[PDB]
Amino acid sequence: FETMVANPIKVSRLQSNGVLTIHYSLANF
Amino acid sequence: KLVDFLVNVQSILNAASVKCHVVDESFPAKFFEKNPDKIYESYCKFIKNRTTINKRFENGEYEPIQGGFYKLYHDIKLVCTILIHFYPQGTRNYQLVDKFYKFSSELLLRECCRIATELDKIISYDFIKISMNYTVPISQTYQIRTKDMDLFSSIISKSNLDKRPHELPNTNFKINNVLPQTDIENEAPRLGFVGANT
Amino acid sequence: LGNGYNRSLLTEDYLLNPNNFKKLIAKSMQKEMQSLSEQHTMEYKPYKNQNWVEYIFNGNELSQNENAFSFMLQPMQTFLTLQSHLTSSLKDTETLLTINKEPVKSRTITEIFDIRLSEGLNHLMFRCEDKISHETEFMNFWINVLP
Amino acid sequence: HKVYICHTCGNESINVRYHNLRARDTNLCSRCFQEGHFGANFQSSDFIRLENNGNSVKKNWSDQEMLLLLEGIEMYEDQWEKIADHVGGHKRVEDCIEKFL
Amino acid sequence: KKEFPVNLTIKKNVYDSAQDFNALQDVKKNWSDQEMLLLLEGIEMYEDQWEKIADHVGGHKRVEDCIEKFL
Amino acid sequence: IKLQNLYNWTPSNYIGDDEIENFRNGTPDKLVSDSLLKLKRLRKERILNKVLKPTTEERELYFKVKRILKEVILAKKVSKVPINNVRAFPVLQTNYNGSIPVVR
Amino acid sequence: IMIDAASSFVLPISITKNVDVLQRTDEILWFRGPSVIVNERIINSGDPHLSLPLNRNEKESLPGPFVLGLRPSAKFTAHRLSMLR
Amino acid sequence: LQEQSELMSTVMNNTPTTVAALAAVAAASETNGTIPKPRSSAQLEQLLYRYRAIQNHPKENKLEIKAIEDTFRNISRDQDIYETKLDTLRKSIDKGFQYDEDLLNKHLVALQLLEKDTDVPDYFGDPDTEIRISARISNRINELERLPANLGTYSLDDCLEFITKDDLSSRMDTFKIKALVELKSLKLLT
Ligand SMILES: [Zn+2]
Repeated sequence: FETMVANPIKVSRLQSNGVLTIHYSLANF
Repeated sequence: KLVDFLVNVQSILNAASVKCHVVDESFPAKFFEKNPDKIYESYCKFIKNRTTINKRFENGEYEPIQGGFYKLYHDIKLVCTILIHFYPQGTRNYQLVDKFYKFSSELLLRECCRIATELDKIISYDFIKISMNYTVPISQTYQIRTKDMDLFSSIISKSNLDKRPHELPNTNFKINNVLPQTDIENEAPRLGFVGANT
Repeated sequence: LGNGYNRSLLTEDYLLNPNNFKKLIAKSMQKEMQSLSEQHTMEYKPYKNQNWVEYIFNGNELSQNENAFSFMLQPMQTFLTLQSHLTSSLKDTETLLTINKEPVKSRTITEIFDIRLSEGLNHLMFRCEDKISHETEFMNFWINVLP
Repeated sequence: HKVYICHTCGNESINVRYHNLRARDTNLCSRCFQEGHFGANFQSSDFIRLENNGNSVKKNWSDQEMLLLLEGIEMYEDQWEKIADHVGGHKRVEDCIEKFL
Repeated sequence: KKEFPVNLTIKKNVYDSAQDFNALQDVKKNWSDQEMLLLLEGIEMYEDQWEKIADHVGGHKRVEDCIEKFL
Repeated sequence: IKLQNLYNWTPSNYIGDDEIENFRNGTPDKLVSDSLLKLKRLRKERILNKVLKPTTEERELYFKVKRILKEVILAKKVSKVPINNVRAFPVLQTNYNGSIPVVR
Repeated sequence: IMIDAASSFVLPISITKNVDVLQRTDEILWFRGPSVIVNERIINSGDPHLSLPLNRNEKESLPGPFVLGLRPSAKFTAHRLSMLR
Repeated sequence: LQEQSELMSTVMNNTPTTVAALAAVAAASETNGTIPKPRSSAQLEQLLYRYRAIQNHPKENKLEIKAIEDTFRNISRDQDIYETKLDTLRKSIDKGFQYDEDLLNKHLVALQLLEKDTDVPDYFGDPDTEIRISARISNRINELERLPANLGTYSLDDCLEFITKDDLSSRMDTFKIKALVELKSLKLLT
């Protein structure tokens, strides 16, 4: 169990700040 | 003074129990009136041997004396020990009872009062000790010895009235006690430090 | 349950600050404090500005499935001393203390150690055992000394 | 709606963040701020409770929107696209300059 | 009319500078934050009777001292 | 050298009263109106002098005004004494560094 | 002094059988250091146990930590729960 | 030379007996230019209580104790002067005046504004006066930059929320945001 190097979870600071939640703006067919 | 003091407690515990419904739980007589340390072991005796908390005020079980608020303390502690042992430790109503118990005990502790060391051989030789002491319940975390990372965990939200044995998802876990830090605060820097001109 | 696995040895363990941290500064509002886990009262005595805190560990009712402890030290408080009140030195009770891996011998029943900590976490792996009875007890102090 | 990934882990703040005031680009959950997982450098006084939900009808300009406007002009000094999303993105470019002047 | 709002709860007193709040300062006339909380509490409840608020504070402050604090 | 005339001591009792007993036989509110205009004029002379600290002449005059209105609330017991409070007050909150150690 | 350290780690073994109480990723978050337990957030900056005036060896076992936390009375909370509805 | 603050410095360092300001004609009378009759309520009066209680043990090396005890007679006199004057005030109250509310409204508002040094409306180029504006702006920034960063609130509305031991009520930072909008808008003025 002491040879079980874990996975670091990176934050990637630009993803922490302002990521929102393209065909749905119909000007591109 | 003590008449409103039964009403103001009662009006809170009904309105502070909408999401959890501890006060409307099925609660029998359960006449122990013992030490509050014995309040589950006498109840565990009551399970082996063999009127709710809302209806205790309605039947007038609680007098304007210390004993009438001791039974108010005794019957409340009986219901939460029933509801902690009923639910598993991960459900929302387990912690809702745990949140309601900590609030209602804090509401009952106050307002009834209104109504051998070489360092100590030097400091007590040098200073005058005006003292103040109190008790605090600590929590636990896990301890993992990985490959030189020396990992820790979060706080387990197990209540202080759970009394369940120490199970382990992994036996290579170690378990540590987190001593709470409490003193006078170190002086925070001024508002020019927090929010300077960048 | 590990409360039936309580410590036969290790009566008291003191994590008091040394007098060297006092004598080099001082030459007081006492605040005792106990914890609701049946043991380890943590008393301290600051004044208006040093603290000289003291983590005593009366390990008579402490468990041994829960060996490790964790607290946080100030950047001024990097030095510590032990006062390992055992039950009795009936035999050669071996009390070692690796701060992380580094064993501290003593200062010279009651054994006084000299613990100097660095910033961040420390293992402070302490243990007692007897040669003949072959019974080990473990103490770990996850001391996060503040920067 | 934006998403506000919690710093020092990979969790998502649901509706409330603890915006750092000295890192100034990081947010926290309530749980990661309760147990002090923001690193030993920050002092828990440089953490203002900010929210992640969409605000009311516009030209109201709450103090969260006012301070996040004031942070961006100290941050960027221009680029009112980069100020308007820092307010929350529900405010136009034509309204923040109309609010600032 | 758009006006910049006046923040008197943050402003330190200039003429006295001893009746400020205890976070803004750096029988008994100490007036701790508990009796300061109970003052506004009885003011919210009893609404300037100065006697039901005087014992809701906790008796150590006089009726004149509640009026001295309310001003 | 007494004790309770030595512990009970404010800046509002060094002057005594010396004027309000003569004025309370008539109206009590005219000295309130005439002295706040002096407080406003001296403050105008304070801003127009690039000075910050209040003078001793207007601070001593300030405790005169608060003593007038207090006794009307004390004895006359004004029919409102209007309650306009923000229902909040600033308090200090605890601070703590993080427990995850620093990485350099 | 860096800011972008990880300080949150996940073991690859899925041990999510008795783990419903801890902090999950949504796997278990394993931080680099332990937690911080704080008793109370709001301090009572008056209250002469802490203020220490300079007038006049004594001990005082105060009831719990709730003296220094600014709690309101149940009379007003009943006066406010009547103000609720 | 700040005789009223050197006693505060000797009290805060907890060593007002090892030096005790060395009261002579060259030291106790140089920092005074008889003690200068301090101004505060008790912040400079409780200092003189401990200064006399510490200098009760030498009692002869410091000749300024007579100057301190003379003002102790003046404090007990002017309190006794006021306590007779407050009693002659409370009898000189006319039994009917009926204090008007809307003037007391104008008296409660204008007194509260004049306390914390802001402009009161009555309702009753030129670089000389440009420095006198910016000297009040920089006065405000240096007053906002001395507040502690851990400032919190307490409204009277939190009792309906039933905050536990660790609940993190959402009204804690309703004073901290307003103190940083003010401090940072006073720097983005140009
Ligand atoms: Zn998080």
